[PDB]
Amino acid sequence: DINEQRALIKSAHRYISEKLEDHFSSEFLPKALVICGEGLSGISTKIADEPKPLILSYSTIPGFKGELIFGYMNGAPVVLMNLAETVHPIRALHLLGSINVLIVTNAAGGINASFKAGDLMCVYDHINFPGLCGFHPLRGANFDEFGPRFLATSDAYDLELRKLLFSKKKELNIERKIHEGTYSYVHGPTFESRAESRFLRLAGTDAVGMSTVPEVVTARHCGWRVLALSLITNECVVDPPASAHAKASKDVQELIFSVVAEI
Amino acid sequence: DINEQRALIKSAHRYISEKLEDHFSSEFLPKALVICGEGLSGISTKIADEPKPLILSYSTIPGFKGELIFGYMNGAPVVLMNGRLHSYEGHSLAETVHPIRALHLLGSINVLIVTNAAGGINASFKAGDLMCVYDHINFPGLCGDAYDLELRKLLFSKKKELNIERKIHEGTYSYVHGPTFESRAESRFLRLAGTDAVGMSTVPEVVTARHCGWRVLALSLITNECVVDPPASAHDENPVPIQEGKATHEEVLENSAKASKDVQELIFSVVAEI
Amino acid sequence: DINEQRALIKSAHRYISEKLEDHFSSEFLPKALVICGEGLSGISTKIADEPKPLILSYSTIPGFKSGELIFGYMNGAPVVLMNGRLHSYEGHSLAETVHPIRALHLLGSINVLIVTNAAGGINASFKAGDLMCVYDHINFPGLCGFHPLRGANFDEFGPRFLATSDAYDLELRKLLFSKKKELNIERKIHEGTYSYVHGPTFESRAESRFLRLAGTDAVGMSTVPEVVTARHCGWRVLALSLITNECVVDPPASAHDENPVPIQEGKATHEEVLENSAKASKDVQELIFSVVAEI
Ligand SMILES: Nc1nc2c(CN3C[C@H](CO)[C@@H](O)C3)c[nH]c2c(=O)[nH]1
Ligand SMILES: Nc1nc2c(CN3C[C@H](CO)[C@@H](O)C3)c[nH]c2c(=O)[nH]1
Repeated sequence: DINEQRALIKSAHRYISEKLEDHFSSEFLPKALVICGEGLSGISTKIADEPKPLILSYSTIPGFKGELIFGYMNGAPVVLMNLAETVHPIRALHLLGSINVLIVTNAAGGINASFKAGDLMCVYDHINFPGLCGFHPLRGANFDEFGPRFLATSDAYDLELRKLLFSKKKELNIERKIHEGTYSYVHGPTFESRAESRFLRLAGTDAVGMSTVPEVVTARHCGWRVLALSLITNECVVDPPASAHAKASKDVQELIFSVVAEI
Repeated sequence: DINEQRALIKSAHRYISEKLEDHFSSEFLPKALVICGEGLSGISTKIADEPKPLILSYSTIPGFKGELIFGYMNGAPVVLMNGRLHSYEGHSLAETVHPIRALHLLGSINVLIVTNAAGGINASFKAGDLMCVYDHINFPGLCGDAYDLELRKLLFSKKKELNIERKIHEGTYSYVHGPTFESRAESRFLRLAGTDAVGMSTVPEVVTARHCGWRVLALSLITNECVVDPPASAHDENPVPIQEGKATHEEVLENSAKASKDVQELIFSVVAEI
Repeated sequence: DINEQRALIKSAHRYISEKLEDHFSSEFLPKALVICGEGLSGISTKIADEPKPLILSYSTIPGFKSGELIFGYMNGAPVVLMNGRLHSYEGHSLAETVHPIRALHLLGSINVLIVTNAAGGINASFKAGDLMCVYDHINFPGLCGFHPLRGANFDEFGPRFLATSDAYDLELRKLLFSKKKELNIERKIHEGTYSYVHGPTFESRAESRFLRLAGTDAVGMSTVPEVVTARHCGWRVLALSLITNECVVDPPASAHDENPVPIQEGKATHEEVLENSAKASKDVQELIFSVVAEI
């Protein structure tokens, strides 16, 4: 089972390595992988027209099940992504020997009382609720060539990358609020109850969603640095029920566009 | 797979719709489904003996893994689900909610009335109280407006009109997988999470009923107070035995049966104004 | 499937029952199952060389998914040792990880489970090197559907619905502290609540903070599914955790911190767990050696 998993990752890398060589005149060794969140696929527009970026549909990459975009962004070579199957790409791209940072954005509901729709949250910690229970990207035989059997997550979110994100906001004069908080991963509907939202808040949750965390864990297992940004799309209602008696994408675009330059 | 799953739902509806036409001279279009939990099978007697009710066994209905009772209750056409399926039995969440989807294809049901036993997490609850659910926590669903306010006002008005002295709390129901009863720390955790009562059922049916567009009224029978005190320490010279006050299935059964009569009358009054 | 599980259970029992009769001139009726954590394999040394102990590899036992069962006498008492355990993060089902308990139960002699593990310290007063006698647990994955009793009930072993507020026998814990005093062991043995999480990641800061407010004193990746299964069989349970590290719970350094603490500082490692488990192993082996003689 892991053997077929291994070959599918090698097959996917073999394909991507070949197309890169055939496409780019210079050896394209991307320093970053950018996971464009829900409604943040415009980031591909900030890719440079010269050299001509390479676009690979997932349909043509072995093992994959969406497109991969290999180009330059503010001068830096990057990859764009527009449970072991959702993290098969990170392992495949890792075999290029060049990526050392994952930048992942997402939409997230606000659980911290001080958050409002439109605010941003720079993720500096997470709660992987399915991972605690048995829905884990690392469950099963360990990929020894990639990382250790037991991986620490208390160092998941690189401090220097977050300090860089905040400097690029002040430089870009972006007024939008950006917080620093914990992101809770639930495999549960945004249709969370008010009691569920309340439990999450007291559980130590600042923003909540259904993404990012499995990719963060897989990247950290591969040794990459991780920078994670959340767009607070709504404020989760946490009050008890009645008793019977589109602009922020631009800011996220420019913030990343600046950050990738100094990676 | 969803296609072969959709065929079973359609197959179940075709079966049930066929039997209703054969059995009832007049068209039978039930307005509410009543899922009877632990010890609420006495509601079957509140079904009018005329017109003669139709009884369908699960083994005979396609897709079902207990019996369906179709009849009139306080003048209203209803379906009784005698015997529910539980996730702790190994079944998938889809199998446990397939009956709701099959019955939804009749186009007439618009209310789910569901009861179940529950352990009391709210410290002021006692065995014998009921809890009108107005919110829930779906623990298996997450880490792995739903309760119609007017039906809740209807329930309390029917308690006052029937002069039922039994307490009826309003609070949050926590759905956990079971089949273990909670350890002391788990209950203390559920309490600080905002739990009022905890059970091993109901929330999947509620979520499926809301998906079908049904109004939902959920009533929890508090059969026991969850043990929350830390256990006896090995340094205690006068320790409370760790077995003291432990939950049992027998306690759940007995306390459910004692509250059945009040619950049956409460539902009997509710369906008439549904 | 339960019928497939039963045949597997009876098949493993018939296998073990046979090799017990061929090997031991006397009838070998073990009274306790000892599950040895990682780094606690030294307990196999306290098994007497006479009568000759029997060793069955998991590879040969049907159902058992290198790990081995050691059948012998410890402090004169007949015991069975689970040298190495199965973990859910390896890809096994909880039913597979606790299948050995069911098979051994069919010998009709074991009424005590002694289970050891390593654990990170969530209780802030804990330190690496301390022991924690378990007197309660939090089975959060069980609350969320990952439960060893999920599926059709083994009606020949125990009830469909099982209380866990009485999971950790009181006399067995008093006996453990009695043996600590009797042996002049100076190591700290706390009493507290163990929390089972799936792994294989070590906890994030926020995850550990969630465990603390939830009532956790020590967090590990094993034990509870075996304890639940042993209780379902009607066994008494003594569980001993080894505090191998102090979970990092402080929030990570903020971007606005002028003098930030390195986020890697204090990070848990597997080397740290193995090495601290190895240092406290002798005390643990001798505690268990004394206890098995009085169950
Ligand atoms: N989790 C939980 N459920 C219940 C229930 C609900 N049902 C009680 C019945 C027998 O245990 C199962 O169908 C679950 C009553 N008391 C409790 C309790 O203390 N805890
Ligand atoms: N979850 C968790 N488990 C452990 C354990 C128990 N196991 C011991 C082994 C060492 O990495 C892993 O399987 C975890 C020791 N320390 C910790 C900790 O901090 N956390």
